[PDB]
Amino acid sequence: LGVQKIAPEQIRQLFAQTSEYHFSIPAKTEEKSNLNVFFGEGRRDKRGFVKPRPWYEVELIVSKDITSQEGYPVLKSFTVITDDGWQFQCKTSGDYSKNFRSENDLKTLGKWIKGRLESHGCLQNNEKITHETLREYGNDHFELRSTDNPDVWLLSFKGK
DNA sequence: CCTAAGCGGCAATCC
DNA sequence: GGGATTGCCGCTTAG
Repeated sequence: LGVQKIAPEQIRQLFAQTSEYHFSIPAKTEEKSNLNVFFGEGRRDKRGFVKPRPWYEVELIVSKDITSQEGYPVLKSFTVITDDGWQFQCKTSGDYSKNFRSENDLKTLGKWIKGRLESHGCLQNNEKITHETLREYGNDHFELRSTDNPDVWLLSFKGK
């Protein structure tokens, strides 16, 4: 839905700048959370009827060691511009403001992260993201960088 | 009245 | 019983 494509030249100009704030967010291989929300309990109502997590539903659970650092966007909404040229809204939420998610749709961040893993042939549908998934991809961290716009961050996840 | 999931927080764990 | 951290689950609210 609310996704925008940014031209490779506007991306070059944007990513050329230096960042006041920057964080290296681990791509965790936890099995019922983070990248692998798909393999956790679904959403169950009071009558016990459950609803499977979508494949692209993800979160980046960010440790306090990082969210407590100077400049981190705690409980803010903000624009994210990816290194491969996509723009969408993300939101930090939950206790310690640990949950890094795309806003209004959890799948958007998932389509970005997983769709990237899929394209490079490191991940196929309904598969767990493991150390070897990330090792084959060539990256196990997300770069969250600031721009001179307080509400726009750069998000990177380059592979091999 | 609903249903569905965005996102807030529960709870398992380790001190 | 308490706090501190964060996987993980499902409450609550907007549609």
